[PDB]
Parts: sequence; structure tokens; C-alpha cells
Amino acid sequence: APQLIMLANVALTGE
Amino acid sequence: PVHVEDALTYLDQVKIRFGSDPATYNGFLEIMKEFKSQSIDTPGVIRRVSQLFHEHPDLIVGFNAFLPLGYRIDIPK
Repeated sequence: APQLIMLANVALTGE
Repeated sequence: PVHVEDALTYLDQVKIRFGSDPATYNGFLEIMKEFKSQSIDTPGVIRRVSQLFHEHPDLIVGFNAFLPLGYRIDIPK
């Protein structure tokens, strides 16, 4: 799930 | 288009809607963060969300638009 990895990434570092 | 923009707004939408409930926000991050660790399975991610946003369709729906046909989301009555 590439969308799950990108989701957590933005949550852990989305800026 | 499930991109950095879609994920960004989602987080901001979950923060405002739950401005009086930080517990819910911290819970969502735990699911995603826990997934990155490669410990929690897929079913576990959709399960938490399905329970976290039990009274929020626009939330469970917004996330549903990211999950593929394989791992869909259920709405336990």
C-alpha cells in the first residue's frame, strides 16, 4: 500500500 | 488524486473537526506511524480508522478513496 506509506510520511513529516 | 496535497488537507480537516478532541488526532497518527514500522497489518489500519471515525462519514470515506479494492473499509453496524 504505497498510499499508506505516503499518508504516514505526511503525518510524520508533511512540511 | 491521492497525492501529498490530498493527504495534507485530510490531516488539516481531521485536526479542525476534532479541535476539541486531541485523542482522536493522536490516534490517527498512531495507526499510520505504526504501519510504517512494519508491525501492524493492513486490516489493523482500516479497523482503527473504521472505529475512530464511527460518527464521521466524510472521514472514513476520504480515507476509503486511498485504499485499493483489495483492502476496503467496513462499517460495523
